[PDB]
This record gives sequence, C-alpha cells and structure tokens, in this order.
Amino acid sequence: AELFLQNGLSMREFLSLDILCKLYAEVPGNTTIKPLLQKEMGKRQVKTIDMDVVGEVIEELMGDMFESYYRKDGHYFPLPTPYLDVFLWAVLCNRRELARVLWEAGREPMAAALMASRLLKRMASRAQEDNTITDISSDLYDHARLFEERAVGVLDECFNENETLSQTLLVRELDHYSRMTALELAVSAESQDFIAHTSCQVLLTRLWMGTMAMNTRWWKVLVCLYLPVLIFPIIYFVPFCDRIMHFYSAPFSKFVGNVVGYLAFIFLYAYVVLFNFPRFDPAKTLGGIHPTEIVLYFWVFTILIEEIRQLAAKPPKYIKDKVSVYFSDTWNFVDIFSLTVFIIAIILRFFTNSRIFTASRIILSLDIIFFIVRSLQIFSVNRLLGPKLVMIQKMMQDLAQFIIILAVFTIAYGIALHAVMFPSPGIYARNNTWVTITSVVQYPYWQMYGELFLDEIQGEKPKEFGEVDPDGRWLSPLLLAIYMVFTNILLLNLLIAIFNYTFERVQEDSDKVWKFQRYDLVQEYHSRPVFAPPLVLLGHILIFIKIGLSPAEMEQMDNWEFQAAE
Amino acid sequence: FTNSRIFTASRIILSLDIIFFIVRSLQIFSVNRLLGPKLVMIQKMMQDLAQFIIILAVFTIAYGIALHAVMFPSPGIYARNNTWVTITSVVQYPYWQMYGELFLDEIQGEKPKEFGEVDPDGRWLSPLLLAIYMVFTNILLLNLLIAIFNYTFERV
Amino acid sequence: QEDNTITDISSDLYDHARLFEERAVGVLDECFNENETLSQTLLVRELDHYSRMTALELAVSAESQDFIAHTSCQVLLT
Ligand SMILES: *[C@@H]1O[C@H](CO)[C@@H](O[C@@H]2O[C@H](CO)[C@@H](O)[C@H](O)[C@H]2NC(C)=O)[C@H](O)[C@H]1NC(C)=O
Ligand SMILES: *[C@@H]1O[C@H](CO)[C@@H](O[C@@H]2O[C@H](CO)[C@@H](O)[C@H](O)[C@H]2NC(C)=O)[C@H](O)[C@H]1NC(C)=O
Ligand SMILES: [Ca+2]
Repeated sequence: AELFLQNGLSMREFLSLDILCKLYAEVPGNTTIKPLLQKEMGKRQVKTIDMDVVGEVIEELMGDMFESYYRKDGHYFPLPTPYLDVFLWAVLCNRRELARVLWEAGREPMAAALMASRLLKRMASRAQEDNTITDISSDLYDHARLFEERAVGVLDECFNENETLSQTLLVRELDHYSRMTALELAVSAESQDFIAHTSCQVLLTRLWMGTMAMNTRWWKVLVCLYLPVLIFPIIYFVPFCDRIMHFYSAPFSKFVGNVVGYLAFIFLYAYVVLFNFPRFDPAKTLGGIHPTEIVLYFWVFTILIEEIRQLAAKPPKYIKDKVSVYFSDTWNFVDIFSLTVFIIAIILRFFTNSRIFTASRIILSLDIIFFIVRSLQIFSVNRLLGPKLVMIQKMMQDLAQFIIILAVFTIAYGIALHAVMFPSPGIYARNNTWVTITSVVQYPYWQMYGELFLDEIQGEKPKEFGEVDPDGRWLSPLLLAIYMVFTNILLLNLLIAIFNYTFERVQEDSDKVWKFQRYDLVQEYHSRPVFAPPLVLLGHILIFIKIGLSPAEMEQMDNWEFQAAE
Repeated sequence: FTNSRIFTASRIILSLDIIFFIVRSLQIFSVNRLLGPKLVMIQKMMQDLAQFIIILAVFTIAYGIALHAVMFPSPGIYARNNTWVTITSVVQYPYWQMYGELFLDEIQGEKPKEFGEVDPDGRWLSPLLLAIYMVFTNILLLNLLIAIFNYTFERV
Repeated sequence: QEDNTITDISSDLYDHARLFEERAVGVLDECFNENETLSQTLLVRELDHYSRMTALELAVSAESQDFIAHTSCQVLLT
C-alpha cells in the first residue's frame, strides 16, 4: 500500500464512495469493528453497509458529542478526505502498519493520531466490557499508545521550532474532527503524554494566566482582587478599566476568588451548623432566622445559578445533550448532590415540627461534607496535592470494591458473636430486632479498629452492653481472637496493600496526571463570570442582561504541521 | 516578672524549647553511617507531612464540623454555649479518633459530664459518621501518608 | 521548573548536569588511581577562576553526591 502510494497512485483519484463502503464491507472478522458494525446494522435493519453506520459507530466510539463527517457531508451518502477515512478504516480494523502508512501519508497528523488513540482505546474498553466481542484489548491499548507517542512526537517536533505556532496549532478548529481542538481530542483520548508535553502546559498557563504575566503570585492576585485600584501598580500584563477587566478575565484570578469566597462560604456554613441554626417559629422576627443563614441562602443560590449557567453554557444545543456533557465529570455530580441536599434541608427548615427540623439540621450538617468534597478540586492547582486527590479517588474505588468482602466477613462474625452472646429465646435475649442487627453490623466494625469490647463481651458491663450468656463469656474472646487475626491483620493489611499498589501506579505518573487534571481546572475556571468574588451572582445577572483561522492560514497551519510530521 | 501568667508562659516556653535543642542535637547522629540517612529520611518525611497536612486537615475539619453539628445543636438544650470548646472539639475529636481513640461512649450520649449532653438523634448518627470517617481516614488517608513516607524511604 | 515564563526543559538540564557530575567523578577517579595525595591536595586548591573556592565547595554547592561519595573526598574528609 505504501509502495502504491509512493510510485503512481493518489488517494484523491483512487477512493470513491463504493470503494470505501466495500472497504468497510470486507473487514476480516477477528476485529472489534465487525461486531460493532453488525450490532449497529442490527439496530437499523439494513443488510448493506454505508457510511452512516460507520459514522454512528465512530460517534459512539469517540463519545463526548462527537459528530462524524459521514453523517453531515453529502459526499458520503471525489471524496474530501481520502487519506483520513482510509486511515480511520485501518484504525478501526486494528491494522498496525497500514494505519501507520495512512497516518504518514495524510494531513492533520496529530489530530489523526489523537482520534486514533481515542478510537482504539475505546474499542479496547468496548472489547473488555462486552463478551460478544473478542477481547483483543491489550493489542488495542498498545496500538492506542502507539498513536499517543506519534502525536506526542509530532507535537514535540512542532515545539522545537517556533513555539507560538504550536500554541496556535493546539487550539485550531478542526472541521474534519467535529470542530474540536487537539487539546480536546487529547483529553477525550485521555492522552496524558500529550497534555504533559511542554507546549500544552505553557498553553494552559497562558489560558490560566489570561492576559497577565505568567509568574504573578497568588498573593498579588489576592491583594488586587479586593482592591482594584491596586491592580495598576503590581499586576504585570503581557501587553484604565482595560487592565481591570483583563485582571478579572484571568481564570487564575477567578480561581483565587473562588478560593477566598469559598473559604468565606465554608466558615459561614460552619457558623450556621455549629453556632446558629435555630428552630423556625412564626412568633419572632424573620422567623428567628439569623442573617448569616440568609447570606448562606444567598451564596448557595449563587452556586445554584452558577451550575445552571454551567449547564446552559455547554457546547451542544439540545438540553439533553447539555445534560450529558454536564454530567461527564464527577464534580458536577457532587455539585448537583450538594445543592439538592441543601434545597431539601431548607425546604424542611420551615415546618416547625421537631422531627422535620431535626432531619433538616442533620441533612445540612451532613451536607457540609459534600461541599468540602467539592472543595477538593482547588487542590489540583498544586503539583503535589492534586495527584494525592487522584490517589484518594482511586483508593475510594478500591474501597468500594473491597467493602463487600469486608462486610461479608464482618457480618459473618457479627452473626456468630451476637448469637453466642445473646441467645434470643432465653433470659439473655436482646428483645429488640434493631439493636441485634446494629450490633451485628457495629461491634465487629469497631473491634476491627482495635476498639476491643473485652469487658463487654466477657459478661462485664451488663447495663450499657447487656447480660452476656455465661458460655458466650469464654467463647467470645476466642471468636474475637480469630476475628482479630483474620480481619485487623489479614483483611485490613490486604486493603492497605491494594491502596499501596494504587499509590505506586499513580505515583509513577503523578506529574503527568497533575498536568492532565490542570486542563480540567483551566476549563473549570475559563468559563466563570468575569466579576467580583462576592458579586458573582451579580455577574450572572450581567450575563443574563478553541479559535478559528483564515482558510489560507489554515492551509499554512496544515503545511507546517505536516512538514513537522515529516 | 513575678506574675503568675508571665512566669507560666516562661516555664511553658522553656519546657517546649528543650524540644528544639534536641532537634539541634539531631546533627550528632550524622556521624553514623546508619543514623544520619534516617535523619535525612525524617527531614524529607516532615516535608511530606507538611504537604499532606492540608488534605488531612480538610477532611478532619469537615468531619469535625459534621460531628459537632449533629451531636451539639447550638440553638437547643444540647448546645455547647462556648465558641472555644466547639472549635477545639471540631479540631480535636476527629484527630484523636484518627489514631483509634474512639469516643464511642462519648458520642453515643453516655459520659454526659466530661463530654457533654449529646442530642439523641446524634447518638445513633455519630457511630455512622464515625464509621465513614474511620474507613476513610484511618484506613485510606493515613495509609496514603504511610505510602508517601515509604516512597520517600525507598528514594533515600 | 519554578518559573512559568521560562520553558520547562528541566529534565534535559538535570540530565546534562548529571553528565557533568559523572565527568567530574571520572576525572577525580583517574586522579585517585595514581598518587592519592595529589588528589587530596587537588581537592582543596584555591581556584581563582572559580571565585577562590575548592572542588569540594564547588561539589557541595552543586550537591554532587557522587563526587563527595568518591573515596578521595571521603579520605580527605577523614
Ligand atoms: C427478653 O424476653 C425473654 C422472654 O420473656 C426474657 O426471658 C425470660 O426471663 C425471665 C427472667 O429473666 C425468666 O424467668 C423467663 O423464664 C424467661 N423466658 C424465657 C422464655 O426464657 C428475657 O429476660 C428478656 N431479656 C431482656 C434483656 O429483656
Ligand atoms: C446552652 O444555652 C441554651 C440557651 O439557653 C440552653 O437551652 C435552654 O435549655 C433549657 C433547659 O436545658 C430549656 O428549658 C430552654 O428552653 C433552652 N433554650 C432554648 C432556646 O432552647 C442550653 O441548655 C445550654 N446548654 C448548656 C450545656 O449549658
Ligand atoms: Ca460545576
């Protein structure tokens, strides 16, 4: 194929629509793409293959509201991109050297390599999670890593001459890739080697220090954030109210504003739940509500209008697609959960019942935890702290996996221990279903942390624990001996070993995963209102009341990118 | 100065400054091939602890705000009518629970004299919150910090 | 590494610094393999073209642990 392309043949004259549909027709059978295409043709009841089925497979196999160009262009119902779609065919078929040749022969190469990496590793996940598809997943991850390092090398050769061209090449509209950039193609692909490259990181620093000097510290931004008249001496700009609006346009300034006003919010929420959250009564003024709780209502309404703004400012047009893009990160799950739990608590605020207000204060006092879980994204600005947060997230995945084994042994020993201490048809009966079930759950759990109930389970302390059966009084130390040698020593250190394996896997790439989540931090603070940190709701009022280039400039971009690829 | 508070501050400051003289003593152990590298390990692990302490304090103060807010509702009969014991309880009780000193008799409403009258709906919720805090902090966060220390140990 | 206005080429710079570390260690080793007393008196010279500081002081400014852990520097420190 390479020899044909470099002796007498061009893809522009060779490939047509029927050759391409036939090329997707005689895929061999040991691939992932034949089960995917036959599953999609089973969903449409069409016996022949066309490019709309291939396009829908590519759209569900890229994700993130990707729109494949076979569905929108009339040439797929000469061809515009013959190198690109024969390349995509060779990538879907898991053909190493053929996709290499078609990548080397085609235009927009790092975008092609990042799309190939996303497509191959999402085929790897698809073959791993489906039993009707042959698990060739390690081959697909190796091929995706091969396109990862090809994209990183093309970016590196672009970076070794005229870095400004690299920064403006990473943010191009790519009309043959559903109008998304190389940054967005890389973070869809989770290509951590591409984002941790120096070009993407200085670009995220330019976007992060938006029209402002790249080494201005956080305390200068802090003292200029609440004193705008002091912006003019010390804030250095990379080129009047132009300097003011360019100071507040920085996502780092919006970040420091979110940090300081959020610490004010957490201190206010803590003052409410720890010092003043009274029972509602219509007798005294304002219902008895302290105005710190009113300012609390104001700032959580501000966070709610903030999340409604983030839902409305999503790049798709349909509201369901905006919701699907909005819930693509877990931070929006934490946001919607904390806001909904707050709104439930403040609905239950006003009912004057003792149980309903008790539920309200309990729900609010447990929702401070979820606001501080939302606070955890702030620590991703630090090279040292953010990887530890990624460690915490993957260890919580490990804990949610191990917790069924831990609960199985815990409930087994709890059933045994409570059955030998408290025989229920006897004088030693706990005549209460709830304290029996919570004892089975509770007592092995606290014994698991070395809080040994040795006085309790041997028959002493009969008032606050219970009258233990006298033959449970000698058997309970033996059962607790087996449980301590099996659970505190073996099971817990097994879980610690799982956590340490997770620690080593993240710590060997901690720098690169911080570089990758730095993109998510920049995108989190790039779309915030350009406004005062106590007045961001006024900013949402004043909202209520990725670059494109010239076509000859785009062809010049493509020529420079293709020769750096050469 | 013969004042009771000023002399108390003097003896407290002297009795805490013996610690810093013995921190200065730590350079003597660099004459040993075996001990001095362990002191370099202690120094880099204290750097690691000073980095991890903001994450540990964030989760500690979160659970402390939650725990003290469910045990002691401040506009109620179960109010701790003292700002200082509230703030030091939020700092203090998750910290000692983090080392397995579980205040299970205290947070379930028993020992009302030296701990405080716990609200009866905090008496069942405090073991659940402490369960989540023990499975998240003594198991996950502390062994994460131990893993950081072990990575530092291997590097040195 | 600590400045954002400077391109982070830091790993290349640490590799180049380690390259000069092992070059210095090898020159000290070839100095040590004949007449060790000359190595000890060479490590403590006034170096007027280096602001009058020794090879020991240039190495501990550089934190060149491979140079100080060489046998010449250690018997000199003994
Ligand atoms: C739980 O209920 C059982 C059932 O009545 C109690 O068992 C009785 O206890 C008395 C004195 O303790 C004996 O005289 C009876 O013979 C027991 N009945 C049976 C069927 O064994 C038991 O004491 C209760 N336990 C608690 C803690 O309330
Ligand atoms: C803290 O102060 C509050 C405010 O007075 C006390 O709450 C009162 O307690 C008495 C009896 O305990 C009740 O009769 C009142 O109705 C309560 N007032 C309110 C507004 O709820 C509370 O007892 C004090 N707690 C401590 C430990 O001193
Ligand atoms: Ca959000």
